[PDB]
Amino acid sequence: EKENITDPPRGCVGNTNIWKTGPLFKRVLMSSKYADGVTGRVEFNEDGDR
Amino acid sequence: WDMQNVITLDTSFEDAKTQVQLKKIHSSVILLYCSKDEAVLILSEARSLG
Ligand SMILES: *[C@@H]1O[C@H](CO)[C@@H](O)[C@H](O)[C@H]1NC(C)=O
Ligand SMILES: *[C@@H]1O[C@H](CO)[C@@H](O)[C@H](O)[C@H]1NC(C)=O
Repeated sequence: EKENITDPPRGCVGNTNIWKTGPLFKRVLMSSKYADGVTGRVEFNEDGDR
Repeated sequence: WDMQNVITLDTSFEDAKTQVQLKKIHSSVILLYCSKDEAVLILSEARSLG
């Protein structure tokens, strides 16, 4: 749903340039709020825990 | 030491609340603790915001 999708390239062959949207996708994982779940309402906290 | 309160960056910049944290800065010496590319981003935003 967000814009300017970047992909982590083949870093194992000649690529040492880092994937710059690491913390961006991490922020996507931080704001991931849910209510459905068999184990229960799973939601990441400020440290990424249940 | 006239220490202004610690500005904390949790994720990549939203430019909504982090811009307010840059507007809270009014001191002289800025002590920055991040990576190199994040320092480039913060200095580019600081030059963009004067
Ligand atoms: C992705 O690239 C576009 C320009 O092509 C620009 O909006 C920005 O630099 C990048 N990310 C966002 C916020 O879309
Ligand atoms: C955990 O407890 C809440 C409140 O009782 C409940 O809504 C949720 O379904 C529970 N998760 C499990 C173990 O199913």
